Amino acid sequence: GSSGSSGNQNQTQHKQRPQATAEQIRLAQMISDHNDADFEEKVKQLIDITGKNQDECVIALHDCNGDVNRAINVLLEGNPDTHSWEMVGKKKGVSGQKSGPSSG
Repeated sequence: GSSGSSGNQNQTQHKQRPQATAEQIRLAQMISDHNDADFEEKVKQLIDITGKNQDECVIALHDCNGDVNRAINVLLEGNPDTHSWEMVGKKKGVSGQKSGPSSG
């Protein structure tokens, strides 16, 4: 019903921690716009090297700054479950999931 709406929890057993479910999709979707051959070639290198979700590779690479190596260092492992460090931690949204409530 479009009045109460009270589920339990929207989480898919695959990845832990937030910022790696919907955002990502949008992230890669947003990062896609701004891309270059250089970074691209690197991204591929990350996949070929590691082989992690491209999107993630694109994020990792970027997150790093644009270093396949640096990325790998992160991709391989990453932050040791850190509370807050690097990057701005803020939430945003226009409504909810990208696409859905449009018409019908």
